[PDB]
Amino acid sequence: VLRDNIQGITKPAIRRLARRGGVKRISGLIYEETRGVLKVFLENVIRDAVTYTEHAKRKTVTAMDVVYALKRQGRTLYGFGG
Amino acid sequence: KVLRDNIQGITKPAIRRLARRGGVKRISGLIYEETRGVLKVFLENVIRDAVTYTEHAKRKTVTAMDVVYALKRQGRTLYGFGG
Amino acid sequence: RKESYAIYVYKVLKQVHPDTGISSKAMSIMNSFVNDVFERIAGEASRLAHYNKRSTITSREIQTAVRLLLPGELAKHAVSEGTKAVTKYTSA
Amino acid sequence: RKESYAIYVYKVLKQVHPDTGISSKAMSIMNSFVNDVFERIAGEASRLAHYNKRSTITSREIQTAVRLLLPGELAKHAVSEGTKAVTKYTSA
Amino acid sequence: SCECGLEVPKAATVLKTCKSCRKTLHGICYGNFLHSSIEKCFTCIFGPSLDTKWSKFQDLMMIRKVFRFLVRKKKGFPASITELIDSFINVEDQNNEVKERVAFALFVFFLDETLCLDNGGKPSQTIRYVTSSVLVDVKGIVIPNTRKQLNVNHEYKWHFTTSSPKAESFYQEVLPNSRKQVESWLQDITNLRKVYSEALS
Amino acid sequence: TRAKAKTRSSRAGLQFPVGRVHRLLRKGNYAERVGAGAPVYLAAVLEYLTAEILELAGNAARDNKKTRIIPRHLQLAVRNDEELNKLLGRVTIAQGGVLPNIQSVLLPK
Amino acid sequence: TRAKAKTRSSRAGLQFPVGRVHRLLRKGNYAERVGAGAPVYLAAVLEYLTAEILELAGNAARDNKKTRIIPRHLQLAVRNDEELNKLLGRVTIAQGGVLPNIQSVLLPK
Amino acid sequence: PHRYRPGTVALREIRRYQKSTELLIRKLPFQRLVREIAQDFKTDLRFQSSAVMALQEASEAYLVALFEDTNLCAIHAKRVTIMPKDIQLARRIRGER
Amino acid sequence: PHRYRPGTVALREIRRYQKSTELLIRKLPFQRLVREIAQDFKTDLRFQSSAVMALQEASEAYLVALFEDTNLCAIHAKRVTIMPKDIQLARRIRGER
DNA sequence: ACAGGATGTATATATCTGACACGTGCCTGGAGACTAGGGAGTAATCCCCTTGGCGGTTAAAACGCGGGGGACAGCGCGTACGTGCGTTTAAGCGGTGCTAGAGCTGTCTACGACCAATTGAGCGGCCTCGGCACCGGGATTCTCCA
DNA sequence: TGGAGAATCCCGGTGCCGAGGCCGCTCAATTGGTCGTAGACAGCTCTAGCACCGCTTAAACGCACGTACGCGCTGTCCCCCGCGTTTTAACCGCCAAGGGGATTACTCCCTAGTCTCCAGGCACGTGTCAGATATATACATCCTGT
Ligand SMILES: [Zn+2]
Ligand SMILES: [Zn+2]
Repeated sequence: VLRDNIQGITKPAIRRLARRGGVKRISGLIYEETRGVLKVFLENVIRDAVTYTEHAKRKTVTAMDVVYALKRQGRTLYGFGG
Repeated sequence: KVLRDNIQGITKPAIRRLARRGGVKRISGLIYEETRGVLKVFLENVIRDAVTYTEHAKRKTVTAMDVVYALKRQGRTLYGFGG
Repeated sequence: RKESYAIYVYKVLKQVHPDTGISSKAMSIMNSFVNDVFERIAGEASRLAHYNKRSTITSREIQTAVRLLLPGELAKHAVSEGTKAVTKYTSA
Repeated sequence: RKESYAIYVYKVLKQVHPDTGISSKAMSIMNSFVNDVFERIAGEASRLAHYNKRSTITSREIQTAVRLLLPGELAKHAVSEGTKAVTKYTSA
Repeated sequence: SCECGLEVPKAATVLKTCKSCRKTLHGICYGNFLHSSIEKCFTCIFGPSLDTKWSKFQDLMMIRKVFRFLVRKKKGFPASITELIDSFINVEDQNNEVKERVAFALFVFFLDETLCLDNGGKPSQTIRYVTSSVLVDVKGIVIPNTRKQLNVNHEYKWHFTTSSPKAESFYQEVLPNSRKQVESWLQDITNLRKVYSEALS
Repeated sequence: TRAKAKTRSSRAGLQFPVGRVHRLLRKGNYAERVGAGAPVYLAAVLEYLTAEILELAGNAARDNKKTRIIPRHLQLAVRNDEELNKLLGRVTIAQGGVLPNIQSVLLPK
Repeated sequence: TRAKAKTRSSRAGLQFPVGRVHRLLRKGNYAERVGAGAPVYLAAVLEYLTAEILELAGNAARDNKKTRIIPRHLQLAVRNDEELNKLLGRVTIAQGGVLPNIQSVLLPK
Repeated sequence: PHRYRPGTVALREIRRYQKSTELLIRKLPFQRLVREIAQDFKTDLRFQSSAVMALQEASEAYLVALFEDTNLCAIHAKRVTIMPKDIQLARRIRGER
Repeated sequence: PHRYRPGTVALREIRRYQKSTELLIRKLPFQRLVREIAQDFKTDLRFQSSAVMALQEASEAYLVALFEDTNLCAIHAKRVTIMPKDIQLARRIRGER
C-alpha cells in the first residue's frame, strides 16, 4: 500500500512551474495550497477513466480512456491517439 | 424609417437598480458609459445567430424558438419559453 | 395534437403533497426540465456503443451514463431505483 | 488495417512549401485536427434537419453549419471554396 | 339568426358578425370573408321588404352554402351524397324539401361545368381538377346535356374545380353590393328553376 | 382470444410512460437497435429526479403560507440544495430572482 | 463495356477523398438519407483549413533555420494568429510551450 | 429635516430589490434598441411578441451576475466603490476578453 | 564575491523556461502518486506506459495557466508577491469553486 | 554621469547515427450500370396576428445644491525572502527474467424487427368556484440627535 | 443614554379571473406469430507490463546574511449621496388594413438496393542525410567606485 506520496512534488519543482507562468516573487505559504489544488484535479479525471475501463470489461487503463475523460470535462488534448 | 441613437434609452436610474440587486453599495461616475458598451456586444452575438436560423427555414418572422436555440448553442440554457 | 409530460408530473405531486396545486407558468418549467435530462443521458449512451463497436443500446449503457453525469449521492440513489424496476418487470 | 489522413495531408504540404518535411509527432497532431472539425460540422447539420422535420442532409445544411461555427473571415473564404467545387463537379 | 334559417354543426363553419344590427352570421353563407366583422348584411342592404320565406332566397342560400363548404374543405366531393347531407345539415332538420333543393343545386353545378363527369381523363389541361369516386344513393339526378337519369347503387368518377371559366356570379362573388344585383340573382334563379322543370319532365 | 391488455408501466409499478419513451428512442437516430429493458430503466430515473425537486418546492411554499407553486419557489429549492445546484449550473429560470446575500464589510459598524 | 474509372475527387479537382467521406456520413447515425452534393462540399472545406495552418507553420520553421515541422512550430502559428486562436480556444497541444510575455511593471527601472 | 446619513438608504434598497422578481428596464425603450441592431443583418424583419420578452429575460440575468464578480474584485483591493478597471479584470479572468 | 542584486536572477529564469518545451516534474515520483489515488476506486489495476504520460501533460498545462491568472490579481492590489488569497479569488471568478 | 572587471550568451567548425523518404507486393472497397418508389416542391385558399395611428393621465426621469466621508499620497519600521556554499540522496540508465491478460477465430442460439387486427387512454372543449391581490386602519420597530 | 418620527408589519372585507374536473372520440399502444443475424461462449498465441540489481552524477536539502518589499498611520480635498422642483415620455384603451403562416392534392425527379471487378491504399524493407554533440571564440550586460 502506497502512502504519503504527495510530498514527491517538491518545492523546487513548483517554482519552475511559476517561472514559466511569469511570476517574479513567491510567498512562503503557496507550496502547501498548490498541493491541495493538484490533488482535487487528479481525482475527478481518474474517476471517469476507471468507469470507462469497467464498462469494457478490462483490467488495464489505456491511453484512449484518458482522452475520452478529458474531452467530457471540456479539455481536448491533441497528440495521444484520438 | 431608420432608427438611430437608441442606446441612450438605457437610462442612468435603470443601471443603478441592476447594481442594487447585485449587491453594490457605492458606484463611480464612469460606470454608466462602459456598461452600455458591454450590453451592445452581448446582443449582437445572440441576434446574429437567431436570424441565421430564420433564413434557413425560409421565413420572415423571428419566433421564440429561434432565440432559445441560439442561447443554448452558446452555453446559456433558458427555461420557460417553450423549449 | 401536441404532447407533454403535464399529466404524469401531476400524478407524482399528489403522492408527495396531497393538497398542493401548481400554476401554469411553473408547469412549463418542469416540462422543459424533463426534456433536457432526456437528451443528456440518451446522447451519452450513444457514444458508449460507438466506442466499443456495438449496434444495440441496453441497460448497461443507461446505467454507466448515469454514473458519469449525476454527481455524488444522486447517482447512488438513482441506480437502486432503476435496478429495482427492471427485476420486477422481468418477473411479471 | 487502420485508416488516417496522413497520405492526403502530405500532398497539400508539397503545394505550399515544395521543400519542407514533417516529423511523425507533428503528423499525429494534424490527424487529430481533421477528425475534430469533422464531428463539429456533421453534428450541427444533424440538428438542423431535425428542427425542420426533414430526412436528408444536403448542401444547404453544410453551408449553414459552417457560418455558425467558423468566426469572421474564415467563414467568408470557406463558403466560396465549397461553392466553387460543387458547380465544377456538376458540369463534369 | 342567419338568413338561411337552419343550424350548422360547429366544425363545418366559422361565426361572423354584422356591425350595424350586431347579430351572429354564418361564415359559409357569406363566402369566408377575411375579417370577423361585416359592415352590412342582407337585411341591412335590402330593407323591410325582404321576405326570407321566398323559395328563391332559400335556394340561393343553399347553393352558396354547399359551394363554400366544398371549397373550404379542400378535399373534393365526399364518398356519398347522404354523407354530405349529414355533414352540413343536422338530422332533425332533414326532410324531403331540403333533399329536393340539394338535387337542384347539384343539377345547377353540373350545368355550369363546375362539376364534371369522367369520360377518359381530366376535362381540361390547364384548370386544376380534383378526382374522386362517388357512390350514388339518392334518386332524381339529371345530367343536363344527355337528358338521362343516373342509376341507383352505382359508383362514378367525378371531377371538381373552383375557378371554372364560366360560372354563375351569385355563388362566385363574396359579398352582396346593391339591391339590383340581388334581384338579378333572383331572376336568374327563376330561369334556372324553369329550365330544371322543363328538363325533368 | 386476447387476454385484456396491461400497460408496461403497471408491470413495473411506475407512473411515467414506458411505451412513449420506447418510441422516442427508436425515432431519434441514437443507434440501430434498442433493447427491451432500456426504456424501463430510463423511465424510473426520470421519475426519481422529478419527485426530488417537487418535495423541496412544496416545503418552500408552506413557509410562505401558500397552496400553489410559482417559479419563485422552484428557484429557492434548487439554489439552497448543493447537489441540484451543481447539476443545473448553467440554467436560467424565468422570474426566479436571486438569494438574499450581503457582504459583511459593507454593513455599518 | 465499362469505360475505365474516374475517382470523384478528380471530377472536382480536390486532393482529399470524397468516397471515404461519403461512407463515414452514412454509417454515423446522423440522418436517414444523405444527398449527393454533401460529400463534395464538406471535403473542400476540410482541405482549405488544412492548407491555412500548414502555410503559417512553414514560415515559423524557416525563421528558425530548419527543414522539418515539429509541434513547437504548430503552437506558434496558432497562437499568433487571431482567427485560429479563437477557433482552438479550449485545445491543448502536447509539447507546445507558451509565448514569451513579461508584464511591464516587473521590469527593472 | 431629518436627513439620513449617507449609505443608510442604499442598504435599504438592496434588501428591497433582492426580494422581488420583476423586470427593471422600461419595456418600450428596450424594444426599439433590438430592432435597430437587426437592421444590419437583414432588412424588413418582423418579431413575435414573446420573442422580444425572451431576449430581455436573458439580458438582465447576464448583467446581474456580472456585477457580483465586479464587487468581489473591488473588495480585494480594499475599496468600497466599483470602478471601470474592476469590470475589465472580471471579464479577462472569466474568458470573454 | 560579486553577488547579484535580488530579482536579477529571477528575471533570468523566466526567459529560460519560456523558451523550452520540456517537462518540469520528476517522472518517477509522479507515477507513484497516480497509482495511490486509483486504489480507492478499484484494486489491482494496471496502466499502459503512454496512459501515464497523457496525465502528466494535461496536469502541467492546467497549473501553468492558473498561475497567469493569479499574477494578474496580485498586480490589481498593487503588490509583487503572490499570496494564497490570490489563488482563491481566481478560482471563484473562473467558476471552479 | 562613466570605467573596467566579471559573468553569461551567441557563433563558427568538425564527427556520428537513427528516423524519415522512397520502392514493391497484395487485396478489399469504391466505381459502373440498372430499377423502383416516395420525399419534397407548387399553386390556390383560409384566417389570425403584427404594425401603425389617436388621445388622456400620471409615474418616472432630469436638474440643482449642500455637505460628508472615502480615495490617494507620503513616511517610517521590522522581518520574510532571495542568493550562495557544502553535504547527502534517490532519479535515471542499462541489463535479466517471468507470466497475466489483450486480441483474434469459430459455432450457434436467443432476441429484436416487422406485420395484421383490436381497443382504451389521452387530447381538446366546456363550466365552475375559491385563492389571491388590493385597500384601509392600527401596532411595532429602527434610526437619529440632544 | 432617552424621545420623535418615519418605515415596516399585521388584520379584516371584496371581488374576479385562473386552475381543476368531466366527457366524446380517435389514434397510438397492445397481442400473437415468423424469420434472420448480432453477440455470447470457448480456446489459443504472443505482446507488453511488472519485478529486481548495480553504478554514476545531477538535483534536492540545510544554513548564514541583509536588503527590499509589505503594512500601519496621518492629512487633503474632491466626488458622490440625499432631497425638493419642474418636465418629458411611457402606459393604457380602441380601431383598421394587410402580410404571412398553415392546409391539401398533384407530379416528378432523386436516392437506396444489387452484382461485377479492378486500381488505390496499406504493410513491410533500406539507405542516407538532417539533426545532435563537442570545442574554440567573440560579444553584451551587470555592479561598484570614481
Ligand atoms: Zn347561414
Ligand atoms: Zn346587418
